[PDB]
Amino acid sequence: LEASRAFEVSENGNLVVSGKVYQWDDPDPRLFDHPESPTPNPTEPLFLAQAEVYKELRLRGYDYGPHFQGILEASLEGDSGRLLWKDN
Amino acid sequence: AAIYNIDTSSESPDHYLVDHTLDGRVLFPATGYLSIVWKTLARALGLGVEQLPVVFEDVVLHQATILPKTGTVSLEVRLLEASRAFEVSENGNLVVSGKVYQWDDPDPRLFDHPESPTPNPTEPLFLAQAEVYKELRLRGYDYGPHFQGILEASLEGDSGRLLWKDNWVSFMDTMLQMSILGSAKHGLYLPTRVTAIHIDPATHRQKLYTLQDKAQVADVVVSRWLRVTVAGGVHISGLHTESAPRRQQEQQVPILEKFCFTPHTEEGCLSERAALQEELQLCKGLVQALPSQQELPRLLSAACRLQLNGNLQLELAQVLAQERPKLPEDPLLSGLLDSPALKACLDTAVENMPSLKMKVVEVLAGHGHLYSRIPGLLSPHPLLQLSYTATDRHPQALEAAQAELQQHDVAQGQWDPADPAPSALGSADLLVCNCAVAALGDPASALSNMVAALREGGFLLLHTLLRGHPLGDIVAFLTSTEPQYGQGILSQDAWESLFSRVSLRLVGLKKSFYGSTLFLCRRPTPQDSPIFLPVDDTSFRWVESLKGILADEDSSRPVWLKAINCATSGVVGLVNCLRREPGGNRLRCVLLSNLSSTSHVPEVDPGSAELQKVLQGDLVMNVYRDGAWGAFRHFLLEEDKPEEPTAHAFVSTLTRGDLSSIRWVCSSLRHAQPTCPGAQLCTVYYASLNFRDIMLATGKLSPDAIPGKWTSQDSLLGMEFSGRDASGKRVMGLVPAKGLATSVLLSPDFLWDVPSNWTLEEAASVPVVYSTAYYALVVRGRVRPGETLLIHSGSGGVGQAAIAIALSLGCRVFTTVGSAEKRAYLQARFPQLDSTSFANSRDTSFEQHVLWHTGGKGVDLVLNSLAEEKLQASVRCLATHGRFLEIGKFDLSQNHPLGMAIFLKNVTFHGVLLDAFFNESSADWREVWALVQAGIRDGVVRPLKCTVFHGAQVEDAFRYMAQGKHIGKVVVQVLAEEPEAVLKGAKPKLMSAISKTFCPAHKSYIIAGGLGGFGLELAQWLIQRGVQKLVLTSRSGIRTGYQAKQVRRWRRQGVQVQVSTSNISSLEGARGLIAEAAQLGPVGGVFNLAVVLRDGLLENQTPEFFQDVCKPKYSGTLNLDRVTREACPELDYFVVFSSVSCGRGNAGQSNYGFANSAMERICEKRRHEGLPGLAVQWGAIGDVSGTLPQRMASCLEVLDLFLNQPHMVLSSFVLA
Amino acid sequence: QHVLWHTGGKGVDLVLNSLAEEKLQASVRCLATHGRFLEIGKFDLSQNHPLGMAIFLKNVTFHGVLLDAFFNESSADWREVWALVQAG
Repeated sequence: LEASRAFEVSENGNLVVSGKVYQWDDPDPRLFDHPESPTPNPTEPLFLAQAEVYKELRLRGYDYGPHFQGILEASLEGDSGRLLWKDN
Repeated sequence: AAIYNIDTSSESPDHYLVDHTLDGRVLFPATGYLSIVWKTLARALGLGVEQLPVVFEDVVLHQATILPKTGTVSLEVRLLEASRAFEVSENGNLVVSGKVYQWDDPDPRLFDHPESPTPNPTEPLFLAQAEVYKELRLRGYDYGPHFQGILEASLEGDSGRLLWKDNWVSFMDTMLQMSILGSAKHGLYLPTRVTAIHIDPATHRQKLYTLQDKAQVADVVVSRWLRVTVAGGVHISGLHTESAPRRQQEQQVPILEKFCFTPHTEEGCLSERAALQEELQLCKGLVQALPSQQELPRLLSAACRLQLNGNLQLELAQVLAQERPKLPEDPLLSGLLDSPALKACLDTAVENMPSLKMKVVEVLAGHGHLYSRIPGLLSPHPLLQLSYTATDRHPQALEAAQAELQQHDVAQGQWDPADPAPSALGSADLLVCNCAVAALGDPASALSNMVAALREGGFLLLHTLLRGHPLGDIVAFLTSTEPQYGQGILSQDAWESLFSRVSLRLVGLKKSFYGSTLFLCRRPTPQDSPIFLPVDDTSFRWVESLKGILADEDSSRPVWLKAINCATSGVVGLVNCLRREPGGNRLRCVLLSNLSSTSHVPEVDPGSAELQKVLQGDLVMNVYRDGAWGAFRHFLLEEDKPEEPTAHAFVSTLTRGDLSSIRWVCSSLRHAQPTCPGAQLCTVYYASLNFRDIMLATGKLSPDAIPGKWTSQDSLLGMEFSGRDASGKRVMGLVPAKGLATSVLLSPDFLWDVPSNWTLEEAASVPVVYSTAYYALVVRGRVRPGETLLIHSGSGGVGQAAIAIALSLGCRVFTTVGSAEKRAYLQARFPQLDSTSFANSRDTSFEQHVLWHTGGKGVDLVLNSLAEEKLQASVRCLATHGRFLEIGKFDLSQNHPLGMAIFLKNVTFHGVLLDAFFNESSADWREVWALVQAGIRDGVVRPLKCTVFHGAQVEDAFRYMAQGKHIGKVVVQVLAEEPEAVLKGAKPKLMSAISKTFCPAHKSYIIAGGLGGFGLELAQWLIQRGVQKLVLTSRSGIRTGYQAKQVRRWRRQGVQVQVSTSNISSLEGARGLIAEAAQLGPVGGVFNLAVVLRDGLLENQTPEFFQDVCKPKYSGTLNLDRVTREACPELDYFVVFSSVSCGRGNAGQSNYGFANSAMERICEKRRHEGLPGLAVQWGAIGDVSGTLPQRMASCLEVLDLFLNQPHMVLSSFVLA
Repeated sequence: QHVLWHTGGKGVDLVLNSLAEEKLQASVRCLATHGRFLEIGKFDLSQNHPLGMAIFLKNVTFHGVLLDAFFNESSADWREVWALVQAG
């Protein structure tokens, strides 16, 4: 509904998702600058490799397969990491 | 994506939408959106509209679409079946949105009329269709026949009966009209939101029933307690209407006028003016012994400087800026032409001619230039059609200014007065020369040729300078090179002699103080034996003789109606009406209307030379008043609004939404009728300007939006003030409105005492801001020490007050500001604040700031005043157990959504509004009063920065406030502060303001024929001025729904409305009526709107008709006059309503015109003795002769103006 | 309708609401000026249903009440309710 800028995803006449979507008239790169970490902890001697992080996730109940394993690393506290990019 | 094209062309089926006109423009019905959405849904589901019961929810209209006079507009409808939502768009713009879905199981019980909350006393009186739509028009709705669907409605507006023409839009719009009818809020209100609408065609068909006539109807019930309207198979709940701007452009512009006697000959007309005297003084000085922008002094300076004496003729006649034809522009040379004398002579000429058309030609228009001044003066006359033309000495003359001729219907000509006029001009109706500046070729030839060119009985108007006078001598010394111009100046006796030589008769002569004259002579007519028919006799039996006399259509002898025994005889109004009827050419009048007994009374016997003189004149009107012969004339009224000194004034906007119209106007507090125990009048020294005042002045906020019962016409500017109580004590107050004035009446509970240290200038800024801050924080939020707050717009007054309150308790405060200078100001004013306590209000960045510096917990109390995106951002800053204090209006007014997730965190959302206190809950207001007093005595409350504007510069104050750069508060210095602490002389200094008419509350007022429609809205207008004691008269009493509705409405408001049913025609009845009014209180004013009219040409009329027509007006005015002169000591208003029929004349209303004119005569007689009196002449009243009907609002504004004006008779009308 | 009829169309001061969905909206319409809405329910709050803010035009306070908040965090606000219950 472009006039009211609202969308709706319907599966066989039954709603699934709803919200508002519109074009970003004046994009600003400043929004994507990384906010400072509340806890400095500059050392970070250790980190969770991909295998360890997904072991934790599966222990909790998430069973992501290879195509959705995108975390190459993540700090122990879990506030920063590196995400793989594969055009998806 | 259904698309519907709305075409209003007569061929289109949607032609009926032309009848849905509101505020003078065609708007699409609010029910049309529902209809088109319903049709779209039915098409989508594959069913028909008559087989699809539908339900609407959360309907909101975002804008109103205006159907153009020509062309079409496209509306697009989109449905989202999953979420049961719809959207109507126009050119890609949101118009209407909501929810629509099918009603699975219709419930006929929903359409049973609810229990009558209203009492149902089975009254016999009910509103009819005409009365209902009359009320709607008066409120501002102009529905046409297709949307006129209410057959009848109850007085209160709870139940009615609606037609059904197989059109859903009309039916639902009629339902909405019924809903709006009962509301007591005056103004144009339009639907904006609806909570739920249920429609069920099956039950609709079951409910419909037919009267004895084949028309189908359906009962309608409206319940205000339950907020529901049910009619047939339609059910509307939760209707919401918001005030429209109501501003209509190209409004009627009445031609206001005065009606005063004007003697035929008068001298020294311009003696009043002062600039003319100065110009004459300058001119005489420069000629002594033989320096301004004016042409004549410039010419004298040229004659002097070039040579002191013995100037060459060539240079003086040829010196630069003295050759250009600027001579008429000299104020001395154009005095009379600017004066009303020109209008007087032109009107006298227009009166005396059979044809309604005029053929006037101007000779020597190259220099006189009257062509640019004469046509306009005759615009007021409605039906007069004019043929004007200019004739010049040579075509080269006045070829320029042709464009000025083009705009008018003025032809070109090449007549020279020296020789006879060409056949093209022929027998002209009027000749205008303007010899004052133009040069006459020769008196004898010019006059002979003109009088030859003028039809028999025609009029010739000449403007020239009189010889022997100073100005004539001055011009004679100059312009010697133009012997023709020298021939253009002669002695007045010489002019009189010349007129006789051309067998021309001078009927009028207006002469100025400096020799300028405006001659008006008419060509004689073949003298014939006249007819002397007296009319002074009562019983109107003379009408039979006049009818018999006028029967002889073949006869051409003139008829001279004679009235020499009553100054109140209205023959003047009689002759005008007849002259538009067949045989009216012969009519001519004679009236003797001396206003003072001591005045001489001449004899008009045929032997008497005076009657011979007036007969020779042959003017239609011959009125004798205090040793003079003249006739009544119309004059345009001075445009300036009268002003008088006063000690009570309020600032008001004469035109809504135009800050340039702000001016002082006299206040009703003059009488102190509002003044009373539990209240007290306090002088005002300073008044503060808030945002709401600016909104009202700019027109963005309607008067109704202010809580409380407010009159339709009133100034609601001002909420704070600081001044001295009646006992001299220095106080500061807080009022719902009317604070911005020189005196305010308020309860003693809304006043504080200004400490000794403070100053009244400072005290003008504390009340509202600190009251709202203390309320919002302590009383509602219940702020405790050590909490964290978020105060938006710290630089604003409310924000500053909140910061001062919070810092005292020792709370951490985050504030948002919009600029660096404001941040610096707040840092300077509050040393406690630190650099980690300011954010940016103009952006949503403050959300991250507060969350970061609060460690992710947020704040406990938020004082929000920002917009929708800002508001949503702020709600995310609340912490557990938070409190959201909202003081704005936009999100609340627009009804924007709010998520309930915040509630899962304990949190309390507060809608703060201080306005509720003024009208109600004064007891809970004492808590805030005590808090503010405690703050004052504890030092927490400090005055804000003030920018002072004097009283005269109030407009500049509004401008500066509108700009928005101010830090602090803007105050208006109504009166300066004396050094003393307590002053007994608290009387405000006298100030000049526009004059308004307010009536004391302890006086009785009478409206003869009040039940009649002009009388009913006159009564309502008076009540708005606070009459509180009213007596209305009528022969048959109350016999209509509208009258009963208005009477009970007024009684509910506490007015003592009395219906007398005593005829004013009989003296005993008038005395009884006056006695009855005295019971309520001393008579204040008596208005005579009684009228009984009986139309017809003079042949049809009979003495009985004349007696009947003049019974309520002529006799009634006399008996009301004498009974009020003996029984009405404190009376200050004695108004009577004449009509344009008199003065202007109207075919077939001789008796009406006579009655009105005789009415005006008595009104004039009263004013000469100093007693009150006023006759207002009206063209045509709209809501209740070549002039459009005048709307009631304009009529009442004009009437308000007239009452104050000093004249005795006035008029108003709107041209076609 | 019952409330708006027997209350003279003014409504009620306090509304102790535990219903949800449509019935919740009806209760809001029953509020009077200066009314208080105590929302002890937990369904619409969890689902985050829309709430029209036009109700705030009339002085109205919307309360979200949860007793369990006292247990997790110790505070002296509970002593007030304890004293009230003991006095009762």
